[PDB]
Amino acid sequence: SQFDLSTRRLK
Amino acid sequence: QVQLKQSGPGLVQPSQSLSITCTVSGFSLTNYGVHWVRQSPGKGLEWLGVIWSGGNTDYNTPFTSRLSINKDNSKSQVFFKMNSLQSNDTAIYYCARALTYYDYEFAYWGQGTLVTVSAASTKGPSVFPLAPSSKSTSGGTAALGCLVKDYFPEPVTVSWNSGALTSGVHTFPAVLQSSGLYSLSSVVTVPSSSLGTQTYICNVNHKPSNTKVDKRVEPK
Amino acid sequence: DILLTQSPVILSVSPGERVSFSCRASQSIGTNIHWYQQRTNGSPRLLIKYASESISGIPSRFSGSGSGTDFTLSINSVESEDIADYYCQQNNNWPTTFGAGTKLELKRTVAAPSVFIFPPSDEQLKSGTASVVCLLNNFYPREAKVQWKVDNALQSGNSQESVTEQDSKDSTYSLSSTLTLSKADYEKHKVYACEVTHQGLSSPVTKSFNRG
Repeated sequence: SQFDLSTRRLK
Repeated sequence: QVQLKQSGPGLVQPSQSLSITCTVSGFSLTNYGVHWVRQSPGKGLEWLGVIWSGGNTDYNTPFTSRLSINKDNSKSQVFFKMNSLQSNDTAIYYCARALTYYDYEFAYWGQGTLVTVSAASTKGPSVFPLAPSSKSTSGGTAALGCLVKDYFPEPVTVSWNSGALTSGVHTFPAVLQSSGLYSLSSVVTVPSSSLGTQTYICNVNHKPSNTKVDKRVEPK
Repeated sequence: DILLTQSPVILSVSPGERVSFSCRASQSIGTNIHWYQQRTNGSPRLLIKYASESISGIPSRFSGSGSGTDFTLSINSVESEDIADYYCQQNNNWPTTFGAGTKLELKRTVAAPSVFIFPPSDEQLKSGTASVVCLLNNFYPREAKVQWKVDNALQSGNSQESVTEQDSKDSTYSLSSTLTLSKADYEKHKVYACEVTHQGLSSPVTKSFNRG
């Protein structure tokens, strides 16, 4: 579970 | 309607301080507390603290010494400030309001503010057209877009025809180039028969550098 | 602090199916748990409060249950706009803490990409850099191969890919492959080809152009 700052979605 | 509207995204140098303004409407800061939450890649959603109707503050333990929250009731503004940022304080910061004055179920959120902690400089993007041709036209459908290149930091917003064009739009997630600068494309598919009649414009806005470009995209 | 564990990390289901998210707590928290939805580029949206109580404006297909340490958020019939991440929050103990989230992906029928290629603009060339963009539009599933060739020479390491999140209306992905070279290198070659491989294609699709 890594949160992506660009999309605001989990990877 | 209840709304929380935050100040814009930006760069912060390491060791320096972060400031965010949260302006509310549709309720009064004398009736409701306003909470601060962030969301980072490493630690996920993380409650930071709250300022209560009466001016009292609580800070989550690891932030007690580097966090201050303040407000101006009359102006409907809540002010967030955090000291001595390091790169892992890079996150989206949100302000939020609960259902009831004393609680923690967050029914209203600001739009979030992406804060980047880097030693680099802010750089606005160049915007280039991705022109529709026959090599981008199949069965009456043409594809066209904008290349949004060499900016820092995230984010940048892209819309089309001032918001009037939304269907068929894909704005790709930014990628980091070897230069340490971001690049993305935004595309849209349209009827090819409309290329002679309609104008197509990507509206690009890079808030951290205050760079606003409208790019017209024409068949070549 | 209370640790909240959400499992599994990723769920994948078909439209119309029922689906459950699990949230487990490191010690008992009664029913003091709230659930949130996060869509692409969005802020959290409150779905359920206190384990099971409904929220105004939230579709009836969302419900939750549980007490103590084991909690469940359910969607009785999943729709495409339910593509999102889902988080739990406890507030029985200070400070309030969140789980790490579960991702909800949607299955759909196979859809081949539509492929387009875009030569660099003369505007970009002026700056001394050439970007060649190859677009793969509205496909499923996400797996795809892009092979770049310039004058029959395989390009390697000089392109980057970006893939959108799943489209909330039709469940597809779109992909961009960008080949980047110096203006000098660009001017020294003629044929630029983007070759696409996907489960929905019965044959690799090539889109190309000659400079000028």
